[PDB]
Amino acid sequence: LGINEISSSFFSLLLEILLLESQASLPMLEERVLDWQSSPASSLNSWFSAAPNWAELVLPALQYLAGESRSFSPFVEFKEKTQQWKLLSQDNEKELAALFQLWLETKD
Amino acid sequence: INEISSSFFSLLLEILLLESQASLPMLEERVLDWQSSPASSLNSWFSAAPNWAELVLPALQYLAGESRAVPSSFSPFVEFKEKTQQWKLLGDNEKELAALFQLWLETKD
Ligand code: NA
Repeated sequence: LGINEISSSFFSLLLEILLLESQASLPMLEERVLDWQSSPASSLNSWFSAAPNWAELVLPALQYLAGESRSFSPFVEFKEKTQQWKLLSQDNEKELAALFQLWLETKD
Repeated sequence: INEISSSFFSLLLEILLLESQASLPMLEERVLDWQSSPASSLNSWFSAAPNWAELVLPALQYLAGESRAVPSSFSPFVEFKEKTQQWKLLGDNEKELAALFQLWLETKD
């Protein structure tokens, strides 16, 4: 997320961090999101107001993106042996945006 | 990493930050290639105009202070040097730029 802090959805934001890291732990993704949400410009994201604390939603977003919610195709996987999240965003943003809204409607 | 920016104004200033200096046709070619990317239409403000590259000059002239629809405490974000024909930034303004962008949208026509 170099240019700026603006992404099409929370889901695309996560997958954009993962494309750059290639692999990443949960604690690292959490810290990246926390730093990201503290930046004044991030509230310019149209979906930023959909939750009060985005860092805390990193795990449940990843699990949904992994297909652990309940034919969807997984965007990420977690490997227990390495404790790393991996990609399995570009051109999928429209789908991710739709899936994000669905998750927001269905999660709580 | 994606073609998403908070406003057309922030998109223009981000292209200037990298580049550091740029000509009008350079900026116009960059915006043309941007708007032709699929990802670009994801910008919430993309549809506020049908052709963004054709608005690069008036946008820059707005951000340069060459337009009267600006607040009293308006400090210009860019300048154009005629001797060089290059646009440059003037040395965390995104929220202000978003608001200024809407001001421009509302007042330009
Ligand atoms: Na962006």
